[PDB]
Amino acid sequence: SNMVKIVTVKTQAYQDQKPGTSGLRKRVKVFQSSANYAENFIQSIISTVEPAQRQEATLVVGGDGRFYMKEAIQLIARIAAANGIGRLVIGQNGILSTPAVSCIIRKIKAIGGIILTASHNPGGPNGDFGIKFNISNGGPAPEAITDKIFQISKTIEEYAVCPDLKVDLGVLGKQQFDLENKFKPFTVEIVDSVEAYATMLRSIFDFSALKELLSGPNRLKIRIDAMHGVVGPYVKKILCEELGAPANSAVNCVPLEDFGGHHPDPNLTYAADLVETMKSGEHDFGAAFDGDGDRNMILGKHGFFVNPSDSVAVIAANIFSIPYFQQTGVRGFARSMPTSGALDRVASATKIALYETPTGWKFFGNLMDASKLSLCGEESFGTGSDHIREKDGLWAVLAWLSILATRKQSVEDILKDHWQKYGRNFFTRYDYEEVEAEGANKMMKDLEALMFDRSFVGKQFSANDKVYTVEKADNFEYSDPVDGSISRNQGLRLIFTDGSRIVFQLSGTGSAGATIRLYIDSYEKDVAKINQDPQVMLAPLISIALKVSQLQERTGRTAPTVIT
Ligand SMILES: [Mg+2]
Repeated sequence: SNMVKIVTVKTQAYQDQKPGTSGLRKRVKVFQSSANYAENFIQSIISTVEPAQRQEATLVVGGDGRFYMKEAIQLIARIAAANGIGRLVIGQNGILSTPAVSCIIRKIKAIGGIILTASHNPGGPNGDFGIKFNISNGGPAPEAITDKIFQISKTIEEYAVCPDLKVDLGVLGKQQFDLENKFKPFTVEIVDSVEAYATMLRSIFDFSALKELLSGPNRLKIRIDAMHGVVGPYVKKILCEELGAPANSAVNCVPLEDFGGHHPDPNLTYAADLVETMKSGEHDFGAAFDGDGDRNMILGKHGFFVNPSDSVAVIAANIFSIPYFQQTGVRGFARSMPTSGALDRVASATKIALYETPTGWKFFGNLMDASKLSLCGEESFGTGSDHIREKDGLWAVLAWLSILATRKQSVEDILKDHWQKYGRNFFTRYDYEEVEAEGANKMMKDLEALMFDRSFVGKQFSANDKVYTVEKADNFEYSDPVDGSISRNQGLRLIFTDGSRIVFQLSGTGSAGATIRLYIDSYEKDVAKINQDPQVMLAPLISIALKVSQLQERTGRTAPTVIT
């Protein structure tokens, strides 16, 4: 029935529904086995909306397809309706990529959106589930709002719900629900999952150029792996149906509730199938996305790996191959501090501002909203532009395809030319996982004290054959030029006179300990060095980093858990 009663349900608050910067993430079993866990959190989000503004408000709702998503969406509809939210816009089958949500919020001027995703984390009956809140600029809810949600969730005693309301998520169009003893209806609009996002890309890129690139016998041959996650139908409808790439181009492009039993996390080992396909030499270009579509990995012929720090620098260096930037101009470049300095070389040469921010969306969003930021990158497979207010993996792929079309060179030849022009920033990230937090903190504090001494700047480190000289050493701090906030203790930086850096970060302590992240950025300009093996060229600075930090002595680790 489309005539439904509003009911108040007494509930018991939980104490741990703290939404963080990427949403509340708990095991699926937690959501299923804890009474009113989901309901409490959804009500807490909706209670941040002024009652007077609810009727004219729209919330965009969708997710990455993982197990439990549709049940969660039904809960959101039932609770939003009962709370006087006038309208929901929901992707068909509940499916919306995180970039598509950002796109739709900004296009229709919604007050925000609720995204059902835990991004790269596994899904399924034994997997993870996540609930993310975005606000009216299409971006993540900032700390002041997530703080309020948390506060509400810890003392909630009741929520409002229409228990009999049920949305058909499979059929396009407007469904209206008349609420008992409420004058105005509740409206749900089911939209095609891809349409608005594709229409946005169709304006950003030259689809005629891309169709020519991707179709015919002389076509660029691509393999695009959605990793069984949300971007699948976007690949099929945009790259295959509209742009004419053959259907076999679309890899793992049917969304699965368990992401096929694997982590939808794009890197060389979680996307090993794509890497092996690329190794055969048949395809010119490959790419992988994470579960909600805001991260991307870029591959060339034979499985040549474009590391994400280089990827954003290449896009910057060929940015006017993309029609969007021909019209906006380039307002600025940015990277998170641990990302390699490759982008900086391009920005310096082209005389464009480079903003080096702490890790976190808010810093990019602030600069984009100031019209100071066109292109951003993170070493963790993140690339974006100010076209929306989330990173966007498929966008980054179409950027690469636009560049390939104008340059008429292989991926690898473009990188080789880039390194020859700008020098090469060899780059790796070492993750030491589940380390004992007390020894790891001791490592960091002892190293910070070493770096703070007056004599540390100017110290020399040898390989030997080569001398690295400390130019600067600190614990990174950032004063945000838009919101005035000061972010402190954002990472230990060893900055060397030759353009190289070592960066140490220590994560928060989880149930199994903390993660030490060690970033090595070694700059080389010599033609005899820029095409050598990266782990060989990085080995001297890796040795210096392990020696100065005494990491093995403090943690007992002789090797990182993961190398990227
Ligand atoms: Mg993601």
